[PDB]
Amino acid sequence: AAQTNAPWGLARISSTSPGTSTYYYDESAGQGSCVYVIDTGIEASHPEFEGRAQMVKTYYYSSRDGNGHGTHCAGTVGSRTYGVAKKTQLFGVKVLDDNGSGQYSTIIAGMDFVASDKNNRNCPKGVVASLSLGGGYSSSVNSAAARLQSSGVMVAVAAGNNNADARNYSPASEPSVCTVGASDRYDRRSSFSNYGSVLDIFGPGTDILSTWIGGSTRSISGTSMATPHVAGLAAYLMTLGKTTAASACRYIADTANKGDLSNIPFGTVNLLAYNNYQA
Ligand SMILES: [Ca+2]
Repeated sequence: AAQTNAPWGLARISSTSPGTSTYYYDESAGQGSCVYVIDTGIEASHPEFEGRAQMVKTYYYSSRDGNGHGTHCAGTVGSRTYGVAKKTQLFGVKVLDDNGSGQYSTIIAGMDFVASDKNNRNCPKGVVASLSLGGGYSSSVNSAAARLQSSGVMVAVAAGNNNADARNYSPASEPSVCTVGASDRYDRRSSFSNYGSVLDIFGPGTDILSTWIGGSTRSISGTSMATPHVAGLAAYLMTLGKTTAASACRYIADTANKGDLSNIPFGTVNLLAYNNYQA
């Protein structure tokens, strides 16, 4: 399949080179996989989701995304126009309030929720979780992300936006999950992206067009936007049978575009997520 005039980040994850605008992907498109978006919620009724999105848990008075961030992330995972895995099922877990913040105890509860709830969903090709959130180091938050990964979910987490070593942030610093940094359309590390030896991979994170609340769309930037590209890529690859939840981060790193990013500090991977699709 070929989607012309796609958002630059979609075009990038199916290209060996920057500067193209068509997204190429296998038509299976993540069908039979599931991605949990653990964030501010998802505006499920948005047509871009085509009935494939549903809120499954909230820790607040409503399950509505009153912020937009979670809807944007879900759109990069799996919206029809803006998504990597255009046929995946999307499950929203609202651990962040409408101001975009959440207590660590609530975030931990939401991770444990996903580890159990996947047994209530039909995801024959595999389960992914996209965590576009984080704060300072917490061994409890890292442990919860480790449990989620151990349960058989591919966990993708944002490196953080501090232009610093991700070792000091959670869940970014948990070794066993897939920690995602952000790049721009000219293959530079995004100025704000954290770095360090705990990073596994980079994805597109600067000026990312996706869905927003009120049935709308907008471009925004962050490692929060890079993470859902990797989560959607994992879902896509698991539907194709190329990898499993336990192996997907390593598979993505093995098949990544290698050595092509600029402003990568010494000791940080120079790997950019790539779907290796050959039509
Ligand atoms: Ca890792």
